[PDB]
Amino acid sequence: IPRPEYPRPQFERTTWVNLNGTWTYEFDLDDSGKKRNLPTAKELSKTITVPFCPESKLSGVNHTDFIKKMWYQRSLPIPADWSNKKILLHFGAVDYLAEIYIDGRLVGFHNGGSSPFVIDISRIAKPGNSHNLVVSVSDDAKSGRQACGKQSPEKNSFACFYTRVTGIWQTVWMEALSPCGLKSANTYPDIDNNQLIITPEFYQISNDQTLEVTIYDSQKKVAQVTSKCANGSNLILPIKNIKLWSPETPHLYDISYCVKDAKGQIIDEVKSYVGMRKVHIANGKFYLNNEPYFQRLVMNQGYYPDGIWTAPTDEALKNDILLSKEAGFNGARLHQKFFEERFHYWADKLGFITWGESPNWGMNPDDEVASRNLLSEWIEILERDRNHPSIITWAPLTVPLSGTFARLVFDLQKLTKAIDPSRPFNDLTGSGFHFLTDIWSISTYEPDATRFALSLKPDKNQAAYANQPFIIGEFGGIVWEEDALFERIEKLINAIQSSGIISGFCYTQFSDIEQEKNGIYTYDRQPKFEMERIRSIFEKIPSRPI
Ligand SMILES: [Mg+2]
Ligand SMILES: [Mg+2]
Ligand SMILES: [Mg+2]
Ligand SMILES: [Mg+2]
Ligand SMILES: [Mg+2]
Ligand SMILES: [Mg+2]
Ligand SMILES: [Mg+2]
Ligand SMILES: [Mg+2]
Ligand SMILES: [Mg+2]
Ligand SMILES: [Mg+2]
Ligand SMILES: [Mg+2]
Ligand SMILES: [Mg+2]
Ligand SMILES: [Mg+2]
Ligand SMILES: [Mg+2]
Ligand SMILES: [Mg+2]
Ligand SMILES: [Mg+2]
Ligand SMILES: [Mg+2]
Ligand SMILES: [Mg+2]
Ligand SMILES: [Mg+2]
Ligand SMILES: [Mg+2]
Ligand SMILES: [Mg+2]
Ligand SMILES: [Mg+2]
Ligand code: NA
Ligand code: NA
Ligand code: NA
Ligand code: NA
Ligand code: NA
Ligand code: NA
Ligand code: NA
Ligand code: NA
Ligand code: NA
Repeated sequence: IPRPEYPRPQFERTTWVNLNGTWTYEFDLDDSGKKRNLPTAKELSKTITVPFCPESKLSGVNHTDFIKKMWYQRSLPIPADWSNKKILLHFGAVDYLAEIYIDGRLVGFHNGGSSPFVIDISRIAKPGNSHNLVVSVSDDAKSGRQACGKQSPEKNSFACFYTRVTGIWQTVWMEALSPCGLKSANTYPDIDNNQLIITPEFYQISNDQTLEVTIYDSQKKVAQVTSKCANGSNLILPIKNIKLWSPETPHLYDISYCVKDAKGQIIDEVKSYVGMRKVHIANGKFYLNNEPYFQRLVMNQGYYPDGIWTAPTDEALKNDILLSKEAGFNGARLHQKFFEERFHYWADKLGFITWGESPNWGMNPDDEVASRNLLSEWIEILERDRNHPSIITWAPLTVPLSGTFARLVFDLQKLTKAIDPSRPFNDLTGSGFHFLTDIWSISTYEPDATRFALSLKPDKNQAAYANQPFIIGEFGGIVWEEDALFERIEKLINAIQSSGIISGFCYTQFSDIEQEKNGIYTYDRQPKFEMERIRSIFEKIPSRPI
């Protein structure tokens, strides 16, 4: 079974099934599948390896041309000892519109090709029996309604656009739990008050139901509290001598969640973790844990030669972060894609700061329906990723290459502040223009290093300018297939270093991708250059100044 690992490792139960592996599929050229009763089909015409999209080699299908409509199918065995449980069916992502059938009946649907969804099958699922699961998939970027990221709008890859991703591109899985279990737990690290706040949510709360929370440093229990179950009520976990999370020291505390019925019997157990860290802007600087922090970022566009949007293995996700740090970067912009959850896990574990962004390219910037679609995907991703210490900035919009766009800029700023005030917000990347931002990013690919140094200033005449930390969001981009190359990159880093007013940078980019040969690494993650040299250049500006 491919990608067998637990797909939600910051909220982990043991009672799950991985549904990756061999499914059946069909392309539906004339959109006739419903006429041909595909929802009651027990086997479709061909086979595919989920969770790899059909454009991928790892799917075994390798069909890169446009796929407008397709169908997936497999048998869904429900384990016998899931008796009388709540049973959830989870899809990480399906591009773009998914309609879910069980035993031929429509049980759910999801609009948004990059965001997770869940179907409560508690009422339909018959433990110790097998159902027929059929998934209908639509994908039509030409509509202008879809957030596509870097997926090519042309048949072939060209310029900065790459291979498409249709259908199921993340792990499909099921879990069973108490009807009265823990739906979620938001973690709020508060380093100024030496404590962790937890806000729980339960599916249902019975007679005298309690939740017990224990915090661990390794095996050492450092905090514990019990409470009577109430949605949205605060549990306070005091932590003396907090071990702070940073890229340089990625310390995590373990959490156990224990839900008990009126008899003190355990009905639900969940495992989690947290990184005790604080991020805020003040006085023109960016602060990690109440001290300045210099961001040494590389642009990561999250493409893999054999899996396209899908990492071939857990190891390939982890390895992108290790290769990023070996090049001297302390973090990445996660660009034009919602990354897989386990990527944020390895960023949490290995020590790596990230910007969470969106695949906003490929939407018609005059279509309010495109705006409507991105707002809901964005909410789903904030819900999915809000507990990750590695994410230290949200940046949901890159300018594309008519106030609908300006309206969406302000709506995402207000929505994101309301959902998550813990992280700085960057309203707009890829230009020098801002509407309302915590972060003053600019983009400069000026090849001449004298002209480059002079481009290194914010436009303070813009109404939005309010002494925000100044970040070079995009620079470099040097195309390659040596000493000459190293000089060029070193000249840019020294100009940034000499500036005295810059809070961080992001180098374009981590790896080559198809025709774009502007990575530090090849597309198959091989060094292009003497790594000792690369690292000594990109590491020159320290994480912690002076
Ligand atoms: Mg997995
Ligand atoms: Mg589970
Ligand atoms: Mg894939
Ligand atoms: Mg999926
Ligand atoms: Mg989806
Ligand atoms: Mg069915
Ligand atoms: Mg579109
Ligand atoms: Mg969308
Ligand atoms: Mg596509
Ligand atoms: Mg697939
Ligand atoms: Mg690969
Ligand atoms: Mg995995
Ligand atoms: Mg995406
Ligand atoms: Mg991350
Ligand atoms: Mg959209
Ligand atoms: Mg930032
Ligand atoms: Mg943005
Ligand atoms: Mg709009
Ligand atoms: Mg950008
Ligand atoms: Mg901009
Ligand atoms: Mg960049
Ligand atoms: Mg190299
Ligand atoms: Na996964
Ligand atoms: Na889900
Ligand atoms: Na979907
Ligand atoms: Na993309
Ligand atoms: Na982006
Ligand atoms: Na994001
Ligand atoms: Na974006
Ligand atoms: Na962005
Ligand atoms: Na915005």
